Amino acid sequence: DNRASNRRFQQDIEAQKAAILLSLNQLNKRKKPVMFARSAIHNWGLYALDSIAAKEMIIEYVGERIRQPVAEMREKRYLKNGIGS
Amino acid sequence: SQTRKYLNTNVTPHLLAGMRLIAVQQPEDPLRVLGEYLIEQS
Amino acid sequence: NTNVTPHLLAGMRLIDPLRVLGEYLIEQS
Amino acid sequence: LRDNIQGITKPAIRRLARRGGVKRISGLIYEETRGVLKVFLENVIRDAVTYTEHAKRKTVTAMDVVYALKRQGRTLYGFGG
Amino acid sequence: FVRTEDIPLNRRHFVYRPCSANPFFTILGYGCTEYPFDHSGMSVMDRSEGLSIDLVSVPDQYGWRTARSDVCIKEGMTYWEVEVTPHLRFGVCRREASLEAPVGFDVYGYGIRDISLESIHEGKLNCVLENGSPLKEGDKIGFLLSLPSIHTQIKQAKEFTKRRIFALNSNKEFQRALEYNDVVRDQIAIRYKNQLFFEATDYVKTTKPEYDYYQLEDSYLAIFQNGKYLGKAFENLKPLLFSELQYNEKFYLGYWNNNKLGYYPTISCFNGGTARIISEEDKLEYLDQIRVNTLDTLYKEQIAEDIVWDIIDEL
Amino acid sequence: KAKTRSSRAGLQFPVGRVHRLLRKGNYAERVGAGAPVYLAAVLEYLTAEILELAGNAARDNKKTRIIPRHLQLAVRNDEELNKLLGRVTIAQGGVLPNIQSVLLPK
Amino acid sequence: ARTLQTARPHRYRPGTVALREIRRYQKSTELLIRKLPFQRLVREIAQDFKTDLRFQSSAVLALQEASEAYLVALFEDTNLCAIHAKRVTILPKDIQLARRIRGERA
Amino acid sequence: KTRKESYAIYVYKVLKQVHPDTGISSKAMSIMNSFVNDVFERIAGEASRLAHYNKRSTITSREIQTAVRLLLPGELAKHAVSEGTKAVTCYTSA
Amino acid sequence: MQIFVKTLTGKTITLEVEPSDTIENVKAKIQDKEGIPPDQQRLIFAGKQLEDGRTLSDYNIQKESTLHLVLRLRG
Repeated sequence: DNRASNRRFQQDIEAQKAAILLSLNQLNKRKKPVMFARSAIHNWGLYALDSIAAKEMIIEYVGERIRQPVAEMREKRYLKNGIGS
Repeated sequence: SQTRKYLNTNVTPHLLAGMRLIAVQQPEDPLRVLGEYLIEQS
Repeated sequence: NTNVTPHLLAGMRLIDPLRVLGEYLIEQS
Repeated sequence: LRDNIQGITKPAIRRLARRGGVKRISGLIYEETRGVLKVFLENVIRDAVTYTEHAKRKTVTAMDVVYALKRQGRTLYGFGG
Repeated sequence: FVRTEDIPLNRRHFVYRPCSANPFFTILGYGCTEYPFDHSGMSVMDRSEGLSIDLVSVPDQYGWRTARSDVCIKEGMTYWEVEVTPHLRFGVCRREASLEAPVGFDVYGYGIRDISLESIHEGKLNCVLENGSPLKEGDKIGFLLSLPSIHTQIKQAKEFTKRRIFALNSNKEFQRALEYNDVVRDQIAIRYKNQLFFEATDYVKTTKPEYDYYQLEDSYLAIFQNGKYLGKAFENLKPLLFSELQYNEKFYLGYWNNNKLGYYPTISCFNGGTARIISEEDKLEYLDQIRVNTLDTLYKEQIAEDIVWDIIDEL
Repeated sequence: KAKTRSSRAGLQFPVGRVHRLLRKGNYAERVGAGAPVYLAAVLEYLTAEILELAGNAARDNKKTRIIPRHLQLAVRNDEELNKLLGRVTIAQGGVLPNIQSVLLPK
Repeated sequence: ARTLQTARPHRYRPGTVALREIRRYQKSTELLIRKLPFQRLVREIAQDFKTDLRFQSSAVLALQEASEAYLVALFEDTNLCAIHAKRVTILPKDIQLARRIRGERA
Repeated sequence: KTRKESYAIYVYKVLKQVHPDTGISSKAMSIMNSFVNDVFERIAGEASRLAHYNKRSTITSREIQTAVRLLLPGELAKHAVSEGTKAVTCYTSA
Repeated sequence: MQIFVKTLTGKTITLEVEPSDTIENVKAKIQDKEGIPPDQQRLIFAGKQLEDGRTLSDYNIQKESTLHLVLRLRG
């Protein structure tokens, strides 16, 4: 059901594209349903919402791309303001 | 290494000084003038 | 390399105060 | 061309059985298996040759083997099916 | 501006150098090239991959990147001029500084800013000069760098040693067991994609050495804009005799100077801010107001020192 | 101007072709005008549903070319695409990794 | 806190090299029978039907594919029979029972 | 030379919209082509058989639906019939 | 001045505008930057749909503001 809905939505976008770019999607949409809630190992954590098998994709770890010195500066500044995570 | 130690201890410093002097402006017999300079050291 | 490298190699191979190198340096030229 | 079934040697049967998932072969399997394979090959090539001599030609094509396979319940994808 | 395509650039604490076939050498087969040209120029081995090209810049979308002068200023008095959203920086930096970071982001380099001529060190900005004269697109910035005589730096280093041997230490015994005038270099010949370069180990950042802060004796950095000096950028220049090479101490403990120590004139480029540096007296514009030698002289001196040390180190 | 019959329905698979095959394959005396469209929709749905899993496999195997082994994996790893193709054999598809539990050492 | 990452004589007892060949063959996808012996076997079997056929080079290959995908599958079934009888070896009385239950003998 | 036909370009146009960067091999393309042919023949043959029992003389968009609902397994049937009816609606109103 | 237009698809575009520009001018700017006809779009800010006739400055929009562009999608 999820893959069918995703393909239908993407082909709706491709049918709309005749009016234009600025509309593409993160291709790694094949992600399982998860959630965030309070955890034991730390404050917040990610709990699977449905039973998943083994050797299957779950989610992409996405953020802002930076170089190494920028990363060093940023982690230093975060340690400064008490982030420490 | 022992040879390096001996050369660095005695000859190399002023040999280098004369070599870089002839390097800044080269003469045509740099070996003879260098020999003179170093002998004039001792 | 064209100018002074072989005279220097021969002189260090010869090597005795520095006077011995100063003269060998002149005699090679 | 006489007595070629001995060309399905013992290591080939071992490899097929490994891919099949078995762990400890017996010693008598290597003749029962040749018998089974000969029976299968006769059953398939009979219909292949029928299909190829019905069309009034003397060359067993790959479509003939594909048809002779599909007819016995075992289809086969990849050879112009 | 063009980028380099097949050169090994300086990274992971390794330095490269081209060589040419020299048949006087038997143990080694090759000797250092003069350069791809006569005069000194932009060192292509220690550049950032994103640093494009005596002219250097980065595209307008690239963060701070740097290049260093080839010549290593050990001591004495050296003067030169650097010709000038797109920012740049002019300064001087040691080898430990990263080519990815703007001069003055670490404690190993000291630099100045294009806009407001602020002095940058340890990542902090300074406005020591009160002149506050803005810099235009065609200005020529002079640098007079004076450093102490080698002997005094050597004795300062010896003082550091005499402190370190027991005053800072009281496997201790091995450390206590551990040449100042003598140069010992490490070079290996490597072939990278049918091209030929020499690999040498480089220095790593470590804790700053303290005792009063270490200062080169009577060291001074002076800056001029169109003949007018704008002050002394720094005095308490760090000694370097202080500069630990990358070392696998674990390896030698388990088994149990490279003539390139100094400050390099460094040019930094941000969002397309270009510039160029001047080395030779004929194209030097304020060489007489000091009263001296140009950088090119020290370039030739470094060439001579390298080739002579290459001669001796064969045996 | 002309307007392909398979573009009026948002399909990629040809509808005129499927219609000619239904007509000249001797399946019935008459072919409804919307039967080829329905059949072509179903065909492209099935082929997309299998090509998607084939691409997922070829990506989770660090390649970028769907290859018979990837189709065999995509089919035999599913549960309903396995019943639709329970009799077929996919040439060069190998087999699915599986070892019984009585055989694994203890 | 630091940046996380993904990277920074002999005689095997009997029964272990088998469990390794199983894993290395259940993941490969090539043909496990030599090609010239199978060529000759197919040509020799087709004598009993017509004297001189020519066996286009894709026919033979085709057969080989099926001839593997049959035997392999057969062995799977026989394996279960063995495991059913509380043993590990597969015996000829297992193949015969598989072929009987499955319908090939009746 | 005589021009034979296949479903190569259409399978490719579908691959280039399900995975916009992957690319199919050759043997895999032939496999997908024979798969499409086989499912085509299955569905059309069952549809014919079904448009025969009922003594109809035509094979309409409902014989095809019932064929798809018989041959395809549990859940593939619902999605297949949904895509089919959507395509037929989008086609008839154009 | 810059404002932002966040599209559902994950794209944010940084349009350059002046506070004296009309919203119609804003829709024209989104078109001439991205090619989307002003008639097919729909602009939302602070929970209120920006009304067709009025002006940008009517909503007190200043620089580097963000606002959401949803499409009046169809067949």
